Amino acid sequence: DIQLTQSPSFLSASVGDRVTITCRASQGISSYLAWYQQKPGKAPKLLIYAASTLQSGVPSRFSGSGSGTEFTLTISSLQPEDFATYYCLHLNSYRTFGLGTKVEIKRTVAAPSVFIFPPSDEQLKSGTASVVCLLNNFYPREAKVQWKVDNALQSGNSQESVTEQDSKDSTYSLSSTLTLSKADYEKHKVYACEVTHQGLSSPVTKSFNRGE
Amino acid sequence: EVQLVESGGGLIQPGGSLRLSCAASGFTVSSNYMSWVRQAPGKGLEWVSVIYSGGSTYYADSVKGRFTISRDNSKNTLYLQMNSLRAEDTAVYYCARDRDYYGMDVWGQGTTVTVSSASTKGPSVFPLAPSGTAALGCLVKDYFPEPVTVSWNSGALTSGVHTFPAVLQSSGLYSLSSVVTVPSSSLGTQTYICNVNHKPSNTKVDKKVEP
Amino acid sequence: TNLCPFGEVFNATRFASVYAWNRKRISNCVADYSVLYNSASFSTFKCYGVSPTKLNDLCFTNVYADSFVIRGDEVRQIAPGQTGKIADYNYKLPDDFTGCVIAWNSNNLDSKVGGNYNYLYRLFRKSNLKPFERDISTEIYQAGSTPCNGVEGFNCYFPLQSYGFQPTNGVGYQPYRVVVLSFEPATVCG
Ligand SMILES: *[C@@H]1O[C@H](CO)[C@@H](O)[C@H](O)[C@H]1NC(C)=O
Repeated sequence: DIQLTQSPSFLSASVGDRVTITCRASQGISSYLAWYQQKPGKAPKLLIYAASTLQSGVPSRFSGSGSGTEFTLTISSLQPEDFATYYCLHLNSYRTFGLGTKVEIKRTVAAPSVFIFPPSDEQLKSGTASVVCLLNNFYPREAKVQWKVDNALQSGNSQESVTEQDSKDSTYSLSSTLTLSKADYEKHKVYACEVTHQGLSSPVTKSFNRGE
Repeated sequence: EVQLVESGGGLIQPGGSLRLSCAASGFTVSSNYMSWVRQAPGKGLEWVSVIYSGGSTYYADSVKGRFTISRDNSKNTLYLQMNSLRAEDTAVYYCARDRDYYGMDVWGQGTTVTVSSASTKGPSVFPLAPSGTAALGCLVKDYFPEPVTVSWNSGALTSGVHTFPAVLQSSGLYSLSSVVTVPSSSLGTQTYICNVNHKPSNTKVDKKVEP
Repeated sequence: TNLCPFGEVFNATRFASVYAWNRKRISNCVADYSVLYNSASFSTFKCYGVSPTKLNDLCFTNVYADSFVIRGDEVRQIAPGQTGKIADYNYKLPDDFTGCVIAWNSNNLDSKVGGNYNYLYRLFRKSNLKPFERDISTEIYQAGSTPCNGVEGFNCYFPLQSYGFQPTNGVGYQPYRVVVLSFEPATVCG
C-alpha cells in the first residue's frame, strides 16, 4: 500500500503558460507511474508512461519527470485544448489512480451576485420547503454558502452544485438548496444565506422573512 | 480500425447483478492485459479489475468478491460480471487495452450503470420567483433516473441561463435547479417559462415563472 | 565426504535476470542446511516440503538450486500456487513443490544511482509458464492479428522490461536475490 497524492486539485492558468502537476508517492516506486488526461464526458487518454516516456502521437509540449518519490507532469506552453483533468497512476498487480488535477482558465477575480428564493406555495402544500441560494458568475471557484435560520447556523441540511466554467466569461455559478419539512419551516422567521468570496470585502447576506 | 465498444449498462437494484460487455477491434483481447476502470458522478477514475493474457485476474478491494472479469476469445469480447451491486457502484464503466508498463492506450466510450432502490418518477417543477439584473428559475425536484433537460421559452432564451448539476438526495431521488438572469425592467413585460423534459418517465412540464 | 558448493550459488557476485533464471545441480556431496538456516541473514526462508531444521537428516537423488533477482513485492510470488507477472511469465513453482525458498535484500549490490537496468523480466506472454519452464525468447510479442516480422510498433512489443533499481526505491521495489532449492540412488545427504 503505497499512497499516491496528486496536487494541486485545481490549477488556474492561461494559454501559453508552463503548468506543472505533481504526484507524490509515499515510497520510491521507480518508474511505475503513468499520466492520463480526461476531458469532460470523454474517455481518458494516455499521455505518459514509465514516468518520462511520451506516448506516441501526444504533442511534444507534454513531458514527465520523476525520481521515484516525486513525479511531475509539465505542459510547456498551455494550449486551449489542454484545459482538462489530469490523473497520475501507479501500478503492479493492481492499478491505482491519483485524485486528479483540474486545469482551469485563469481570469480576474469577480464577485458573485447573490439571490435567495423562498419555497413556492405549491411545494409547501406537499409538506416540504426548499430554500435556494444562487451565486451567479463569480471567479475563482472557491465560495462559502452559510445558511442561517433565525440566526442559527445551519449544518447537515443543504446540498449544492457548481457549473463548469462559463464558455464566454470563464466564471462559475453555484446553487445551494436548504431542505426543511413544512412544520420546521413554519417554526422560523428569518431565512438567510451568507456568502463569503474572495471578490467580496465582507460577506454578503441575502434573506427574507417567512410570509412577507 | 481500432475500437472498444462497451454495452450492457442500465438500471439495477441494490443486491442485483449485471454483466457488462466490451467488444474490441484491431487487437486480440485474449493476447493482452485488459482493464475495467470506472468513474462515479463527479469523482475521479477508479481502477476496477485486470485480466492478464495468461488468465490471471486482480480486483480493487472495493469490488473484491463481487465482480468477475472474463473474456471470450471467439467473440474478441471482454466481460465484467457484477454481483451484489451497491448504490456506490453507480458509475460510467470503461474498458481499456492495458499495456502494463506501457500504459492503457486504447479506451472505450464507456457504459453507464445505475444502482438504486428508487423507481422511475417525473419531477415536480416549482418556480424560483424573482424578488438592473434580476434572477429567476425553476426547481426540478424529486425525479429518477437521470437525466432531465431544461430550456427557457422553448429555446428562445439562452443568454444568462445556468442549469446546474443534479444532486442526489438521501431519498434516492434527484433534484436540480435551472436559473437565468434578466434585466429587471423586463420582469413585468416578458413571459418566462421553463420547459422541463424527463423522457424516462415521459414527462414534460412548462411552468411560467412570475414575481 | 565432500561439501556441496552452496557458497558459489549464494555468494555468486552476479545473479541472473529472472526470465533467464540460473539452475545449479547439486550432486554427490554432503550438505549442512542448518548452516544456511542458522545464517539469519535471509528475510525469506520458507520451506515447502519438510521442516527446515529437520532436513539436514534426509537424502535426495538430486538437489537443484535456482537463482535470480526480482523486486521485493514479487518475492511472495516465489511460492506454490501464486499468480502474477513473475509466477506466470518468468519463474513458476509447481503446486506440489517440495523444497525451500530463500531470499534477501540486495539493494547494496544490485541497485545503482541512476538506476541499474541490467536485470530484466518477461512482461508479455500469451500463456503462463509450466513449473520450472525457462523462456529466454526475445521475439517481438504479437498482441494483434498482424504479424510483427521483427518490428516493434502498434500491437508489437518487446517482451522484456527492465527493473530500474535505484537505491532510493521503496523496499518493495528494491532488488532481492532469490535461491530456490528443490528436492528431487542417493547423491546428496546431510
Ligand atoms: C558467503 O560468504 C560468507 C563470508 O565468507 C560466509 O560466511 C558464508 O558462509 C558464505 N555463504 C555460503 C552459503 O557459503
